[PDB]
Amino acid sequence: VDSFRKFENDAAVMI
Amino acid sequence: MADQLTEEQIAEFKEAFSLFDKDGDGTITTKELGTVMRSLGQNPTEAELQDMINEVDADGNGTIDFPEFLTMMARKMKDTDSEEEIREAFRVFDKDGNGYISAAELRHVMTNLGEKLTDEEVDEMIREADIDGDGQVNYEEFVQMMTAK
Amino acid sequence: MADQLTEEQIAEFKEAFSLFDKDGDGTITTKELGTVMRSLGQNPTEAELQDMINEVDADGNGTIDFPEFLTMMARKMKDTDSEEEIREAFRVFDKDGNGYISAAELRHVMTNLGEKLTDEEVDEMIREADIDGDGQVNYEEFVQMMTAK
Amino acid sequence: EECYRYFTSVLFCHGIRRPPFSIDLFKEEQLLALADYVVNTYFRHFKLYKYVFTP
Amino acid sequence: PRICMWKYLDIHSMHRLEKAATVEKMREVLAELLE
Repeated sequence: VDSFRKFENDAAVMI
Repeated sequence: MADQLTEEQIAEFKEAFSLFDKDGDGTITTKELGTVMRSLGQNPTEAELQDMINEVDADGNGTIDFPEFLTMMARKMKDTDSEEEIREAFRVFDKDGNGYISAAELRHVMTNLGEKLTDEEVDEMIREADIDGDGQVNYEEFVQMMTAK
Repeated sequence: MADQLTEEQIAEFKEAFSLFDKDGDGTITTKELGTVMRSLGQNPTEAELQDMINEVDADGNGTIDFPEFLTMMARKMKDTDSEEEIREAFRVFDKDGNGYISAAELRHVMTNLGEKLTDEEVDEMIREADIDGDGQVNYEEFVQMMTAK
Repeated sequence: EECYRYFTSVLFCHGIRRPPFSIDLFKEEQLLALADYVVNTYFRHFKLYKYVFTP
Repeated sequence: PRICMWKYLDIHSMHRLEKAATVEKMREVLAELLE
């Protein structure tokens, strides 16, 4: 879940 | 530290800073400023937007002058978000990576992860990104439309 | 582009060219005539004035001739000089929407935004703006008065 | 038994953490309870939906 | 055997079903959703 939980947060921060 | 900008930046960066800047003296607030950062051909994350005010606005009083605005925009050039990078990041809310995000999974991640949006702002993102329809988030055309600053 | 003017304007501009005919050969200075470009049913900025003074000076000896004189004050009638669209223009800064912006806020909005002003064009703007005469720009009567010439 | 084993294979696609072929959404107790209920009910009534939904 | 998350019912349909507290209303909503 390290890709689609926390990198989701980073992806949102940027997107 | 108003030097890391370029003149091409500084010109429009006044012109848009001037859109809330009073009597030509070079001073606005920080929320109007976060509004100004966004239409300078740039894309500031609110985290960097605030870490920037921390160092320029030394006490965080909320008032920023124009050499101080050149100061903020100076570091915004460092963390400038690029074109393919957000295209890549949209493939993450899409948990299976089928190519586009689903209907309200977008409504759930952007309202609870990152610099959270709202359901109305999620609908706004649907009109902007989800060009496929109601619930199939097209990020390729979304990057195409926002890169057209 | 000299044909977009009205025939009465063309006759009054024959008279006008004879007014400024300091050269006599059939050419009149463009800078002093820039004042003329603002009066008869025209609404140009300073930037539009200078574009109009220099670009359409087709003969280019600094003093424009009568066919190009008529050519000048027709290019301005192309711009979207509409009455309500500036009313929504003021409402972005008249957050009240009543038809009233403060004089300091008006000098703010003009000396900084879009086609930035010179202060000699701002004091007269506040004066002709504060028709009520209370240190407060009544942009509604301001609209009504600059509709007129 | 064919659908039994098919859904059994599908179960480990949701009970074990192994992306992208699976994801840890559930808990072991929920897995056991769902398996118990479905094995108790549906395959006992398999002939029911067989008579209705099969030509 | 694949991940069946948000395959037939998305989160909007799920929220519509959750808003249907009564059995009859949720049956109606499910009939509307399942076509």
